Amino acid sequence: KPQLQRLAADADVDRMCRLLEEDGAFILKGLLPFDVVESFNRELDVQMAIPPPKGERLLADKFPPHFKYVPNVATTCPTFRNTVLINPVIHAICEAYFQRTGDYWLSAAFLREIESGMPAQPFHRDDATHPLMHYQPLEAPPVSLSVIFPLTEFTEENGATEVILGSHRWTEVGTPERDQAVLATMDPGDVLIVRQRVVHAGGGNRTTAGKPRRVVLAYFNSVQLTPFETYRTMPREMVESMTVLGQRMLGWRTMKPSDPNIVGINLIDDKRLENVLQLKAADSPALEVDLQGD
Amino acid sequence: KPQLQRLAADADVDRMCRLLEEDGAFILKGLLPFDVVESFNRELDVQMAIPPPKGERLLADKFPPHFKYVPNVATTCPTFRNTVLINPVIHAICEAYFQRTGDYWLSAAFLREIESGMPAQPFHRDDATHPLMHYQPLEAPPVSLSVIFPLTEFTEENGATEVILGSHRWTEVGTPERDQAVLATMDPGDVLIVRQRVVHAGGGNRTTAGKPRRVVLAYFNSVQLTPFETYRTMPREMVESMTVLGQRMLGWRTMKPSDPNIVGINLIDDKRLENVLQLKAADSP
Ligand SMILES: O=C(O)CCC(=O)C(=O)O
Ligand SMILES: [Cl-]
Ligand SMILES: [Co+2]
Ligand SMILES: [Co+2]
Ligand SMILES: [Fe+2]
Repeated sequence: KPQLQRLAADADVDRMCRLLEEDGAFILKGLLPFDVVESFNRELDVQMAIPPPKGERLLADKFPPHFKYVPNVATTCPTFRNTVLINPVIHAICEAYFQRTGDYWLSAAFLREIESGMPAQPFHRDDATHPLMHYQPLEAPPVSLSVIFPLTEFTEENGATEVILGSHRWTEVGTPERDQAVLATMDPGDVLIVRQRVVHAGGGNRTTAGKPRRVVLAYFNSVQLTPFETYRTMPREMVESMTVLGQRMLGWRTMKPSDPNIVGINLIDDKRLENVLQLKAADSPALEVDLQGD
Repeated sequence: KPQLQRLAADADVDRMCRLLEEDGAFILKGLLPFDVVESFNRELDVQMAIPPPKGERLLADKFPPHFKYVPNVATTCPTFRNTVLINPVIHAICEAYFQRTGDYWLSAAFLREIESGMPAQPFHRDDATHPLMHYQPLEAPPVSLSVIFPLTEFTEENGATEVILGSHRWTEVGTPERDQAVLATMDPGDVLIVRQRVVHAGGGNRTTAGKPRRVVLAYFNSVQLTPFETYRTMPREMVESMTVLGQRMLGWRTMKPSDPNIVGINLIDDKRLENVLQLKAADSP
């Protein structure tokens, strides 16, 4: 079977965009160096070690207590917020992918851990958080991109993501056979990029030695789509320590859907949100050198 | 020609919903009493009295200077924020209309004032703010509702909204004639309700001398769609003074698109936004 293509970080962006259109998915090999990955895993370990709260938890309360989940990792994991989330290759791909849609931002990024002995997910499309996506025709400009970070090894045995190449062109998911899919076997620091409507499934984890498979799932959506996670409660000091791009990803700035929206979105007082908030950013001084950068 | 149906404010919501699916629009007679209209007009006069600003204006700068415009009137006009925005008839309609898509909220509510001698808009559908709406099939759950508040009288001369009934079923706008439309002639306190995909046009204002025509346009959208105006800079005191319904409309609470979304949207820390913020509300201890 034709396999997922693995591309280095300096690969051609037009090529990556065409892989998304033809295959529906590809892998960035070794995008994140091992020390970034392990610093991220460490930050994630701290979050998972927090004791269970007494209050309501919207997703977690629907699952048994062994459910392993860290929501909105950008607020508790500085490595994701300051390094992974603003990676320039990821954003080069997003800008090409979202060219017909306009601006994009982060809808969600969260950890899942899949224990030994777990079965494989059913094949599905990622059209449930924003159900209107189910009715978008294939020809419409895409409004969502799934970006998948393996934080342990993904192998055939521990449940590497199953992707059915070309399936974004299918009318319905139906009930595909597992052998129609190819495996996104990867090393931590690789990244899997999956186009909207592509049929896929988590592979579960069929190892028996008790080693979980860890994954962070990020959804970059058209700014027309409401973020699943709202980063509005971040403290100002944390927000201002981010770059402009990171503030844009986390909903703190006015954004621009494609024409025929000629104005923008996420604004107030007919002004940009960042101006009403007088928001500073870490790389403002580099983006405005001679004071005439408009 | 069939005209826009005028309904008493206490008409049956099943009748309103049927008019939206057959005609695509209808008028509510005297929904807002005179004191509400007058209170609202007072508050909008204070905003109109603000001098032209010294900086960028994202919307207004795209248009000629005879553009009169007050953005996000919920943050400056208490009568809209705590009375009009939470009108139980509007919301009865919204709940019925959005039943297939789930929760809705306020994408924008703003004032426009149309001067004498202004030409009509071309016929259009309101699918420009969220361009993805252009590609949704007719049969898909609607994600947007237009709610139009005349704040002066709407007459044939001063540019009452032109609405083409049943045109939500057209595959495209085409090149329709003005006589295919009917006029939303109204008195202050009435409300015009327009379904997604309905071809319509602002009438401009072809009076020759007279007070400008004044209208507040409110867009209620599925909570799946990012609000055009963000109300997140409202003071905590102002937010907590509102009802739960008001806070939900202005984006301060976790909301719920229809299944298969089984968790919600606009949340954080796997908790409701209002619980993370410890938000009080007027009608909620
Ligand atoms: O990565 C996996 O194992 C499943 C990923 C997935 O289902 C998704 O990104 O929607
Ligand atoms: Cl703060
Ligand atoms: Co999925
Ligand atoms: Co319009
Ligand atoms: Fe004619």
